[PDB]
Amino acid sequence: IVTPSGCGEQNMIGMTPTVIAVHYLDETEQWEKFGLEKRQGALELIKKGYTQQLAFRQPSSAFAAFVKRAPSTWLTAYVVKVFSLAVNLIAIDSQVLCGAVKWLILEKQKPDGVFQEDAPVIHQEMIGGLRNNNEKDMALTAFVLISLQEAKDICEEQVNSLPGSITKAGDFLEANYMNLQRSYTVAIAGYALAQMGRLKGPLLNKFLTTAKDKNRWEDPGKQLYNVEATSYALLALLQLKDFDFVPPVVRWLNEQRYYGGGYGSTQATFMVFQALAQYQKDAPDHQELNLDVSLQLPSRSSKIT
Amino acid sequence: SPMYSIITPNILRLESEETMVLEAHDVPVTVTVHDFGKKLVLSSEKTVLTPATNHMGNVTFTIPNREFKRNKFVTVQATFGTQVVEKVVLVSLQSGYLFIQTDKTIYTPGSTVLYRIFTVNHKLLPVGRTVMVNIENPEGIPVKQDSLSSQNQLGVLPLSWDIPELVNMGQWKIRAYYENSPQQVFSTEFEVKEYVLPSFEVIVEPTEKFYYIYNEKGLEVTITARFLYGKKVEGTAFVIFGIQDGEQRISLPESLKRIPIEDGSGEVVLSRKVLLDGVQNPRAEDLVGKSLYVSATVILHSGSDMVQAERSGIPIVTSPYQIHFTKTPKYFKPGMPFDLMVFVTNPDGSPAYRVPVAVQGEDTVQSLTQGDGVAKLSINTHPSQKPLSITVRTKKQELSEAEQATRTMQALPYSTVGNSNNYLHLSVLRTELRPGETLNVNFLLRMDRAHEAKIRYYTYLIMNKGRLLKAGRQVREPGQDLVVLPLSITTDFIPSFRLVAYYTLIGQREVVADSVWVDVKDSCVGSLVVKSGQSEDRQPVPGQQMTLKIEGDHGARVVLVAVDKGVFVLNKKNKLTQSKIWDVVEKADIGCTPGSGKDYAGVFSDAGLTFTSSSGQQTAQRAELQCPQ
Amino acid sequence: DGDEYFIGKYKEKDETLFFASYGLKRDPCQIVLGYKCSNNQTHFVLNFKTNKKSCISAIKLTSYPKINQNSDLTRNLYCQTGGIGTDNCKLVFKKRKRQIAANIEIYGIPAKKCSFKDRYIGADPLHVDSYGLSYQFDQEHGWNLERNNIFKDTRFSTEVFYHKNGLFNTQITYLAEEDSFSEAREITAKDIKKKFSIILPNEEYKRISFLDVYWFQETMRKKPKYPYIHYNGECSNENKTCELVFDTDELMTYALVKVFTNPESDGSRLKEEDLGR
Ligand SMILES: *[C@@H]1O[C@H](CO)[C@@H](O[C@@H]2O[C@H](CO)[C@@H](O[C@@H]3O[C@H](CO)[C@@H](O)[C@H](O)[C@@H]3O)[C@H](O)[C@H]2NC(C)=O)[C@H](O)[C@H]1NC(C)=O
Ligand SMILES: *[C@@H]1O[C@H](CO)[C@@H](O)[C@H](O)[C@H]1NC(C)=O
Repeated sequence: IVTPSGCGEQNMIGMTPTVIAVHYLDETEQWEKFGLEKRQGALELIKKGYTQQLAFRQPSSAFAAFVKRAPSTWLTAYVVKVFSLAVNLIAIDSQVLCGAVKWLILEKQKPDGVFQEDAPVIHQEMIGGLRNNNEKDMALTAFVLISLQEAKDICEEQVNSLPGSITKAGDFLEANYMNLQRSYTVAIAGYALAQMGRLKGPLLNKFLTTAKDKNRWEDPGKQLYNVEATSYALLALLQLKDFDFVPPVVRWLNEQRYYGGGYGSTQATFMVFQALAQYQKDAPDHQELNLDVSLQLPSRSSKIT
Repeated sequence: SPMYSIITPNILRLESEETMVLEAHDVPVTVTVHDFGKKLVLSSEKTVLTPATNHMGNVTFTIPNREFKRNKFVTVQATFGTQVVEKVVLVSLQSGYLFIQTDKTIYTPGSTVLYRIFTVNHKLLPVGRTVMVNIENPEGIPVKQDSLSSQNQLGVLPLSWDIPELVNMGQWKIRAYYENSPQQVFSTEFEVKEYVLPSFEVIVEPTEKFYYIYNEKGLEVTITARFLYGKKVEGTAFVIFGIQDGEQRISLPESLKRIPIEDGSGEVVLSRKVLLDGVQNPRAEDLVGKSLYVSATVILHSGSDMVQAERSGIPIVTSPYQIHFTKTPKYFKPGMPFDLMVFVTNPDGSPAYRVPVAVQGEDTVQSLTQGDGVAKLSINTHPSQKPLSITVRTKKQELSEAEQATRTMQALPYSTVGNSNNYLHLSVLRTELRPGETLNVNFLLRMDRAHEAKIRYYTYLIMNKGRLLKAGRQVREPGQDLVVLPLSITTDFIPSFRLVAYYTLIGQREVVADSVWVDVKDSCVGSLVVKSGQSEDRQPVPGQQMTLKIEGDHGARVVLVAVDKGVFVLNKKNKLTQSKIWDVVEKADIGCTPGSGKDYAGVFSDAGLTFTSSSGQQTAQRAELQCPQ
Repeated sequence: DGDEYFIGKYKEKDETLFFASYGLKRDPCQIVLGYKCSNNQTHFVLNFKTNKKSCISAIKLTSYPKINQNSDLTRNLYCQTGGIGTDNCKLVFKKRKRQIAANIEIYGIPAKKCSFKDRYIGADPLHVDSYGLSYQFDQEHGWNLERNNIFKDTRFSTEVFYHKNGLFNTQITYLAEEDSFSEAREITAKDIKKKFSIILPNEEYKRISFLDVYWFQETMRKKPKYPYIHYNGECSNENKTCELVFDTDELMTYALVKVFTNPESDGSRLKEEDLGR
């Protein structure tokens, strides 16, 4: 339970639990324990937080920490993604979102093919353990690619240069897949890469072998990576519909059982709960069952099937 | 402009028609239904409020869809020209009933089974939907399943099955349910066992249902056997007794008797000594709570037949009565008198008749009971806010003082603000209400003693079958303390109804309310009569013809079946009767408490009703499906 | 073993609509799942109409015991009112004296986003057609011959109409060695009328040189009535957008056109005995 209140980033860290709760209680409907007879109050708080987020917009058609703060790629694109998830759920101006996406396309497109966001991150409470600026470029390039993919179903016709940019990014990063050390960012980048189907063969072998002990995708420090790390692969394997390493993913998820919320809970928690959502929707408690039996007797000219 | 209030049913059932009561306390209002994130829009309605009509909106609409596959909610909102009020409610799936009829009760291998299915909705009217039916063997694994639709048939489905020649024995089951909601099922049982049809019937009966442990005559039973076509019988009978405990039976070998049955009449007597010696319990008082049963066998003088009859469940008790508090409000009334309704029954559950009750604390405060075994009493209050305990004791005459039943009950106070403390209760003789009669709801009232000349009216609602049947409005002029509602009881009120009333007072904000539970006589609203249109000369002869006369309402369908009366001797369980229908429809209501909760939210939410106000003076919510326990 | 008859093509991701087994001497049928049939000395017909939102994909029938007769030179299964793509059609089967059983299955796919272009277009459109038989040409003129081992029919002279597995065919003109494949176009059942047309481009290096049409339809009796597929006006170099117009006597349920392109075509190419009235 984290009340959505404060500035843009605090409102964001308070409202992504709203979305994960929305999905998890669309599968369960346990809103009773979301405040002890406070579900309507919680929803009202969520709505006022969303209204405050809208009020913090800028003339540049972007949302930041404040009306005066310089807009950035990561925060604005994340807000766009969440609103896209909630276009049919809450009052979302689709034209505003598409205009923001097109401004993102027309402004922040470096000729080098590597995208960078303007405002540096100061606090590590939301990013995680990647404060060091060593391989952030590839992660942000993958994030921009994911933004383009999600805008592909929303702003398909307004910008027609999307296939060319995607092809250029894939060609540039095709030989750069062999120059990464940290495992969880490799996992999320591979999930994005396979979201359009570009992860197979030896690339998949290096993907799997990157994790420690072939199962745990841990990095030095930030133990909250655990219930996070394999989560990425699951969604990646959700793109490949591979449920052979997903069970080990599940086993390593259950080995921590950390409460979470707050420190570093801005992308891992949403990703793991959406992954659980599609895992339960596609794979219920039961498994596939389909049999055909045919028996033939020596005294009849037909067979019973 | 001051306030706007919405009254809604607690749970709304999909694919039906529901209502809201809107009370502005010359404005257009609109209501709308949205899903829970936001699934476009479901429905909306527009209405206007007229001062000449006291500003009452009886807004009705039909709730639809196929996406509705745990439990889920829905939001209802309403804008009254300028201000919006909204509330979230639950949606359920139970959307009708299913009744199953079979021609016979016990079958043999090689025969055929013929059955019928009736489909009805909440109001008990014909409907048409899709149903599925399974047949289950004794172990549990289904043998045959099928799916059917009952469109353009007015709601009767006949079917058939054919038992094989080489089949198992015992109990078989039929299970049917709607296609939309597989969570709820309806079931029926029948037997499979080879037999041969008997020729006469045997009846065993005692003289007293109970058994007082202090009698020197023991227990006496009588035996009556008769042929099927009406003539008397002769023969010999063997009788034995037993003792029944919770899943346990003990046979007393010393109690076995042979008696000659002449003209169908035999007498058997059991004494104290045999019963005491059969068990290892010299202390008689340890026997209370254990039952008796008797078994008999009758043989003819020609050595041709053999019939067995068993009666089980003769209780052993020391008090020939019993007291209950199933339908008494639990929260008392500070200042104003508190009314109790006792319930007295025979030990077998049959309601008693003409037995007086009283209270040990007071004197001469007594009454009798009508045919339903219910007595009405009243008691004054302290009126200190300390909870009070009351006791009830039977005061029947011509009986010893040591054989009177009694019990105790506790009450809790009511939490008002500012000491308004206004209630409702009908001061009429609680008798056998009948359709077509009249009722006089007497508002026994006690406002604030200081400035009680400000209240102008009250609001009242009638609840039946989990829906708002009617909403009224009765006014009064300042300086009065008693008003009457002459209600006219119609046929739609069957089998029971709940009246809820309230009023609003200017403080801060005051709202006061109460509720009452009333019951009416039970019988089908229509009428079907079957008799013999023949001249009724003499008894018929095999192969003859006769005339059968039917009377019923216009434009109906009548289905018939004739069964021999020798089958019922072998197995006489699981039949169809109107009492079963009323029991089934009554057992699935919403509000299970008699009424008069702890406060206004309590009384409104304990009768399956929801009240929302523009000032935020709302009620709590519920998200389960059945009341506790 | 038993003989088999097909309608349509099967795919590994289809769910069954229903599956049943029938005897072929009882009178009348056994009513299975509330459906209707009719059985005579030389006919077996069935009525089908699904309730869920789905479009049918394939039908298959198996008969026992084996009999000495091939199953590709004539027609034995055909449904009379509907077809493939429409949610219902009335199957008709013609028996013999020695067939005493049948097994029937139907497959379908979700109604909204169902299209059949991914199957009948094949994996190598330049070398194999939808039937499966590969093309083969004449080395001295470079014009394809006529496949001969399938049920073929003619209306008048200089016309051809093939049939196989419930799929018809009609080749507009003759094909050359150096043709190329441009694209394919499909027409679903919601855009089908008694008479309609279709627009194709002929801009520069997209010159149309070959068109072959595949379509399902219905037949009242065993003798079909092939529709008129003529070539509106003349598609020369000048008129860039060229139209194809249909003229049907019975209602179809699906169509598919495989445009071929060749920049060298002058618009006219005909055999030395096809030409004079
Ligand atoms: C045994 O049953 C089959 C059908 O189950 C019979 O074939 C069908 O017979 C009907 C009745 O003659 C034919 O309908 C007729 O068609 C004409 C065509 O113009 C039309 O005027 C009418 O609709 C007329 O009823 C139908 O064409 C024919 N074939 C089908 C349905 O495919 C068969 O004749 C029966 N056997 C015998 C010996 O009658
Ligand atoms: C050919 O050009 C003429 C010019 O009038 C036009 O009418 C006709 O439709 C064109 N035919 C095709 C097949 O495009």
